[PDB]
Amino acid sequence: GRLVGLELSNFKSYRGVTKVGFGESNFTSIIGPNGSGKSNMMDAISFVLGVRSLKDLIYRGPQSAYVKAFYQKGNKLVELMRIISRNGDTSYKIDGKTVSYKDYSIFLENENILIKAKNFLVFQGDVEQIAAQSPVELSRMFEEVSGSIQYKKEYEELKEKIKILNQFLKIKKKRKELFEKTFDYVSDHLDAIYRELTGNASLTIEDEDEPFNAGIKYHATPPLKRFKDMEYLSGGEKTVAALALLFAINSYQPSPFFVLDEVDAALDITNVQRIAAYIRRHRNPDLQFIVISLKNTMFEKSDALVGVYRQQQENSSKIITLDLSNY
Amino acid sequence: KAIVQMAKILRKELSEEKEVIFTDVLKSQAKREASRGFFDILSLATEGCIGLSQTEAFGNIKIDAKPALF
Ligand SMILES: Nc1ncnc2c1ncn2[C@@H]1O[C@H](COP(=O)(O)OP(=O)(O)OP(O)(O)=S)[C@@H](O)[C@H]1O
Ligand SMILES: [Mg+2]
Repeated sequence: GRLVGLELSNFKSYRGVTKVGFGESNFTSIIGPNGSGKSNMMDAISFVLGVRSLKDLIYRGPQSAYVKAFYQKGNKLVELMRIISRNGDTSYKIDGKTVSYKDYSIFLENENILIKAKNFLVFQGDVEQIAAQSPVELSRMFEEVSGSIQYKKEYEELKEKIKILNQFLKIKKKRKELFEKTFDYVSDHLDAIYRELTGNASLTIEDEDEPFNAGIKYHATPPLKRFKDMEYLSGGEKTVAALALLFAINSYQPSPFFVLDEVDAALDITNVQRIAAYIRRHRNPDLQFIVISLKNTMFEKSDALVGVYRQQQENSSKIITLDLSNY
Repeated sequence: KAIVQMAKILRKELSEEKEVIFTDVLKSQAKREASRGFFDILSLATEGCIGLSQTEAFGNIKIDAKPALF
């Protein structure tokens, strides 16, 4: 599916009603000067989708704010809406009809938008962590992306008690197989992706019998060099290693779109080029990239642009769009 | 600094007319350039030197001047 557009109502810095159309762009860059409101725009996307990484949203010189997302599910265009009242009460709607967060989560969870793992949203300043996180954390994420985290509770309950053991092996077999169903795929596609962004990278399970109970050691070796511990990589190197992991992990159950804030902040002009190349080379109707960049090197190669600017009198962010597929 | 070169071409044209289309301003400079100019406007609008308005999705961007442009 595709994120066709958004509609914000007193969202953050977006006073009044704002419409954002992505058109048929499968590579859109949200550009604009510092403080104009680009990240608020991502905050709006993460908001409609659920995601908890409240009244502090709602514009401030109204009593409630809402965001709508127009998702393209096959022939039909689905409208996903979410509201916040000043008291904190949220409400979800689908095609206008109110629904529960469970029904909401599932709709999304079915289109491969796991607001649980958040593995499709890289917020400003967070890109390097995807690589630099600890093996325990990386493991936790795998457990989170595969879904193996569910059996985490029960597995713990039955784990402590010690015929009650068959109920433990039975569940262990699920947490483990579900965990591997994702890890194995990611591992197999990791090196190709890292090399394209360049090179050599790999993942390594520590507790082989119960991988979910230990770290996952991520190793990346930029080209002309030779080391492996993320400790040695530089900022730009760590960024590229991170974007590779990020893409590898998403390769299993592909989200329909990515929303990357300033992922290129620490990059070379050469590296910005490789990321842009990769994005362009892989973007398509099924994989849409929404990127927030301050670098021309990055947004030049976009299909379209969502320009954000301030209108000081009105104290609000504003939007204008441009289609670069023509120039 | 191109945000000045763009401010110039606009400061001129907006003294010979009330409205100015983005596509036109680009025109008077001859894709990496379209995006470059696009940012320049956004920057200028934020500083308060210019006014922006668009009617439809990817329609025309009307640029009007503000006292500060001068
Ligand atoms: N509830 C709110 N009401 C009105 N304005 C807000 C609100 N929350 C944030 N802002 C404004 O939005 C700005 C932050 O916008 P962002 O989306 O972070 O801009 P940005 O374009 O991402 O800037 P960078 O990250 O520096 S490139 C702040 O300067 C605030 O003045
Ligand atoms: Mg920001």
